[PDB]
Amino acid sequence: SYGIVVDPKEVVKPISRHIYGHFTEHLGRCIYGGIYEEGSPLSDERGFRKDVLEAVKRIKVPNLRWPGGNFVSNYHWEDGIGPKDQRPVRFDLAWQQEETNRFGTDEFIEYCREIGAEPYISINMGTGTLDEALHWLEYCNGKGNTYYAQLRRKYGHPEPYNVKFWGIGNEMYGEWQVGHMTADEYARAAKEYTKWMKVFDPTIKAIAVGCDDPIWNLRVLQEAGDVIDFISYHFYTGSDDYYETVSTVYLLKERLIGVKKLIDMVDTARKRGVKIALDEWNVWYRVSDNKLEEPYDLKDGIFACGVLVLLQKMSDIVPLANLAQLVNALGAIHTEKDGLILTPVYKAFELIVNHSGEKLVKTHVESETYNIEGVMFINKMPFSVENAPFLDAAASISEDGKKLFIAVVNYRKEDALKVPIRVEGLGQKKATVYTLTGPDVNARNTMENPNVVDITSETITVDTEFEHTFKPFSCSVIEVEL
Amino acid sequence: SYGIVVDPKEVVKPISRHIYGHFTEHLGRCIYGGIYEEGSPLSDERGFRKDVLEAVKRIKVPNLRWPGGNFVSNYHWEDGIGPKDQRPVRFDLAWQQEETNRFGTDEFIEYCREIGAEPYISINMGTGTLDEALHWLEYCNGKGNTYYAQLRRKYGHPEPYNVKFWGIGNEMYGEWQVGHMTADEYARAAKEYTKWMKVFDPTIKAIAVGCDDPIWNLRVLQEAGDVIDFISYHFYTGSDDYYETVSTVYLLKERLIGVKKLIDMVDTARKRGVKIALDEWNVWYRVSDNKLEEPYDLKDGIFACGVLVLLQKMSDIVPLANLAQLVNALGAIHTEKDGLILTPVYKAFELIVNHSGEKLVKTHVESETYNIEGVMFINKMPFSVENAPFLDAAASISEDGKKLFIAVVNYRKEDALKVPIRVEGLGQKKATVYTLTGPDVNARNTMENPNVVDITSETITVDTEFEHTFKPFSCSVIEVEL
Ligand SMILES: OC[C@@H]1O[C@@H](O)[C@H](O)[C@H]1O
Ligand SMILES: OC[C@@H]1O[C@@H](O)[C@H](O)[C@H]1O
Ligand SMILES: OC[C@@H]1O[C@@H](O)[C@H](O)[C@H]1O
Ligand SMILES: OC[C@@H]1O[C@@H](O)[C@H](O)[C@H]1O
Ligand SMILES: OC[C@@H]1O[C@@H](O)[C@H](O)[C@H]1O
Ligand SMILES: OC[C@@H]1O[C@@H](O)[C@H](O)[C@H]1O
Ligand SMILES: OC[C@@H]1O[C@@H](O)[C@H](O)[C@H]1O
Ligand SMILES: OC[C@@H]1O[C@@H](O)[C@H](O)[C@H]1O
Repeated sequence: SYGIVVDPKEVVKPISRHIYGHFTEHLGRCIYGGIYEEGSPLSDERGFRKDVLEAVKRIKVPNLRWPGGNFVSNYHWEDGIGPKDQRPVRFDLAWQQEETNRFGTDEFIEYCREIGAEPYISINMGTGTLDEALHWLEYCNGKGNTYYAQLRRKYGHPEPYNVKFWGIGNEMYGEWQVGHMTADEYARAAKEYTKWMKVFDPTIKAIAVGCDDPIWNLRVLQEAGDVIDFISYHFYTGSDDYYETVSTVYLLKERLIGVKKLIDMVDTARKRGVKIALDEWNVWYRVSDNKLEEPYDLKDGIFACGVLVLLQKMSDIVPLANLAQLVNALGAIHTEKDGLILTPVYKAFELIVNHSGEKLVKTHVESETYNIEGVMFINKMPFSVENAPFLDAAASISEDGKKLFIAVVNYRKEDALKVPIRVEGLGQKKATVYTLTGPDVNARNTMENPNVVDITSETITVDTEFEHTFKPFSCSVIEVEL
Repeated sequence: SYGIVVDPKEVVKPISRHIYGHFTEHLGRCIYGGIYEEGSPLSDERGFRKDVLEAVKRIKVPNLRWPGGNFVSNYHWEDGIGPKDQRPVRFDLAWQQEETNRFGTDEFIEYCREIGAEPYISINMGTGTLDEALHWLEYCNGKGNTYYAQLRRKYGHPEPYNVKFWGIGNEMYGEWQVGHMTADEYARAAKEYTKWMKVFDPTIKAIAVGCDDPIWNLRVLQEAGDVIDFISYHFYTGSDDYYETVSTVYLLKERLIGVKKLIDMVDTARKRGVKIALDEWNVWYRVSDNKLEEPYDLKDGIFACGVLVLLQKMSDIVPLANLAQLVNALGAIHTEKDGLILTPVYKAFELIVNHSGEKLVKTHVESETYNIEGVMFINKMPFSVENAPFLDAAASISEDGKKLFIAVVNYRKEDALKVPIRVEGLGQKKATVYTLTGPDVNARNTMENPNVVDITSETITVDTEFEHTFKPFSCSVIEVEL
């Protein structure tokens, strides 16, 4: 009644490297006090916090979304370029604070370069215009002698940045968004901004705004499905109950199959192969203020593992995802003036990113399942999930075919699972199992005790057939040389 | 690379008996000269063709849809009740025929009772009204002293008919439909007809019109998803190419999944468990006139077995389906004045209906798959399907646990397939394998040659593990005791 069968020789499909994306918004101390802190003993001469920088390089960020989020829908990018001392101080409506703009476009790109991530910039469709968006694209990507390409060179960067991912607005349906639009307004505006941006630079990928309103998604696909590359989806979840939290991996799964089906229902979008960008996701239910310093625990980390395993299996449909967010705001990493904490949600990434392959292989899982009705999110909205598994898994192999990674999540709250595993054509080998867990479902790391929740390993012997015992509330990756 | 693993002890879910339903429209010779022929040497005293009756009873019709189809949208049911000699001749706009109304509601119910089928009545939303629908329902189902209940008694039937299935309109989106409606009009009207019909009889099930326009489906679900029980889907397919035909089983599958996901995205409909009625489906690509006498061949037969196997596996989502149509019009059975022909589409049902269980058991199938771009239907619309299997199967057990049915489709056009089969805990035993196929993919039955395409049987030996070889373009059921 539990079991895993893997066939390393049967490659199902690629795993998009961009499922492991991240997001830094100008929110609270995400930027200021987070990744960037001018004159800290802990910061380099660009103002980047070095301890943060090290934590971020460790999770090999493939792409990084900035600057929003609600923030961007009242952000004028030209306020954040040029000599820092000449940049205007603005009041940010999203999160109600003074924004000095000392972190702007050039610093963001320098940050992305430093960490090896592709920049992914959202534009302002709230108080912003088409002209303003085209100017940002011109500044970032122009090769010629246009005013904004020259301005990039003038401020110190002759080579174009070549930003590939552009978000065509953020959450434009929500009445919390500055300049929020009806479905018909937004669908027409997404087509409009995307087509002219692609006229200036045909190489960009355009992510249009999606949500849970199927009519909204359909208007966007209908109107703009001939020019956009992704429709986005945001997913925030969680409650105090362990199972209500982790079970929502499978709520998310059904949501995404839904949006994939709407894409199939619009001919031009289906034929062009428009995909989904899960460009914000996380647990978020405890804290509701202007800083969002959600104290993630292990339960939340298991949720994050479950999603990464899901995305490995579904990346042909959802090739781009972004955890919200990297530092402090809904933060994977939490900083103080004199240190940082790695939350269990960061650990989910540290585990999967470092112990996963580039191709998904055939993985058949047998599992007991459970039904649940709970609440999620800061408003405690009822949901329900049917036949959520207690055990999930994804087997992948490295590009060179030399390594197999069997990622396994045991969602059971109280019982360890003894799981029979078959791997086709595998000899007897020593292998290492890397496990994320901790003493209880509510364990957290603190400055006090930075390592209560961490990745530990043990060596085991594997064969064509073997059993392993997976701890309750844990994610493990079995790593095997082929 | 091909294989079937069955566990008879793991019941996955019920198989709704209503997936084997049928449909007789007042179109061409489906009624007059089809199921019904007054004064024929081949007819009983009710005017029912006795040779047709025998063939229909052989396929154990669980429900029968009537009178349309396009016909019902200009049909006034009161024209079809009372002494036949006084019923008015009407011009049917849908098929351009004089309709004598000599076959009407009372004859239909009597036909249903003869064959043992639940009546499924579609109402007229084209030229009809709410009152007129309510009067039909009251005539059929009233057990009190209302005028129309008394009227049914007056015409000879004191007991109510208890019609359980009501179709709220037919294809009301189509410009071909008399009185066709926009999505908003139909959505509101479906809610209105359904709610008041259910005030008079709350035990009926109501099927609302769906189609391939996702905005249409969603307006119906949003407006009426609190009262309806199914949204209907119609699927017609085929071309002269063998694989282009049979592969559309998996195009159907994806269509159905998409409609299922629309349901999931409408809170009231999802919570209430609204399902799908596939209330018209068949091959239909060669004939385009007002008689629709489509010459089905074996290829179309294998398509139909293929849909039946799919429906056994998805009947919790699609509990009701009706092949269009039973006799002559797109007909499973073809009649002439002096006899009939059982087409291979009829043989599909003769096989599955007689060799299937009421419960679906754990069935895992391994199979090579293919991709195809083809054309379908009378307009030769292009379609594409990804990873269709060459082999598929479903295993079911009888209600009393005594029998196991393994239905297997081999879609391979050219090669037999020796296939390993595992049945958990199965003794070594004798089984009978019933198989449907014929000389070639374009084989048909005729009056001359009525058994070119027929079901054969041979005894075989089965065990916990055995192999069986399946003919190309064939469907078989392995019927095992215990
Ligand atoms: O990530 C926090 C907020 O969540 C979403 O509502 C917004 O896009 C973002 O600003
Ligand atoms: O801010 C998170 C929000 O909760 C949901 O209603 C919004 O659509 C989603 O973006
Ligand atoms: O209450 C709405 C919650 O915010 C969103 O992220 C969740 O998906 C949505 O259901
Ligand atoms: O079955 C023939 C026709 O096909 C569908 O378009 C109509 O509902 C039916 O009258
Ligand atoms: O008449 C069969 C039809 O082909 C499709 O366009 C219609 O919607 C379907 O009912
Ligand atoms: O081209 C219209 C065809 O008629 C319908 O039955 C098929 O689904 C549709 O694609
Ligand atoms: O498999 C054939 C069917 O089983 C029998 O009961 C039916 O009469 C026969 O036609
Ligand atoms: O002829 C096929 C019939 O179907 C089976 O149920 C009957 O026993 C067999 O006679």
